[PDB]
Amino acid sequence: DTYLHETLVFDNKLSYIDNQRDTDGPAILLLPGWCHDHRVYKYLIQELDADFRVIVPNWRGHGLSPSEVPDFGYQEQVKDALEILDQLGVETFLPVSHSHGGWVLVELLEQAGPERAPRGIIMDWLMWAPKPDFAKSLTLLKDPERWREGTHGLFDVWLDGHDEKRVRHHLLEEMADYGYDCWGRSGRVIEDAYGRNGSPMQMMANLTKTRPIRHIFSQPTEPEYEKINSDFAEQHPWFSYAKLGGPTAFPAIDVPDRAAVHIREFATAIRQG
Ligand SMILES: Cc1[nH]c2ccccc2c(=O)c1O
Ligand SMILES: [K+]
Repeated sequence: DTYLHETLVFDNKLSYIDNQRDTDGPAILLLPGWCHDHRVYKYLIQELDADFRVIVPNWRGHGLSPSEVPDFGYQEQVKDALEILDQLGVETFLPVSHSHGGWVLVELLEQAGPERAPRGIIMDWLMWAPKPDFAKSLTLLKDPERWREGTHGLFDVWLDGHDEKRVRHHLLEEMADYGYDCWGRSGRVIEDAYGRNGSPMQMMANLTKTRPIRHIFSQPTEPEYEKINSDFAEQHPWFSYAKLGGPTAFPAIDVPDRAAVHIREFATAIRQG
């Protein structure tokens, strides 16, 4: 895109999107998951471009030119993101994550605190601890002999039987340059995050300062999954959710207008106190 930059962040050259829009805060900080980059957000960036400053960091070894890097996890993703924000002179921001980018978002909320990061939106992020199929996928990602098979199994799940042209392009073309260095790492980091924090829901509830967080998701589509979101929301005044009804696990791509209205809602709320 026109908006793509690169800067040195501690030891690493990281790319990032910044539309440099001069306007009222908060900045919208779109956070990628593992082994993809800002390209996942291109449609969402267009929905928001005009009214908001939009920043998208890419993680170590991530970007248009993936590279091998030393092992790191979500704690480092958080430090990386804040340093980029510091370099840009961004104070207040609304973080928005995709899938396991949520580990970065929640830890970012903790580290940045409620004045800098008063709310967050998490998109399509498995709220319960891994079921057998996903646990199996993580096991495959970690295997140097079966990692690609692992990614293919996830692509099947994420597409959910749909010939969704834009999401297919993202998975098959826009993730194609990522190798075992990333996918193995993602398997280890995500597996460790669940192991260490229990679940995304446990981690959020354990925040020192709880804050408005909304989970917007299209998948999984089963009633049992909606129920754990409804139950969590019943218990925690600060949590909400919305089932977006898109075909794939990538609503930022396949229902960008819907993702956008939820983001605008939270940004509008922040602007009113
Ligand atoms: C972009 C992205 N990357 C991942 C890497 C490993 C395991 C799960 C994920 C995931 O769910 C997701 O959406
Ligand atoms: K609630």
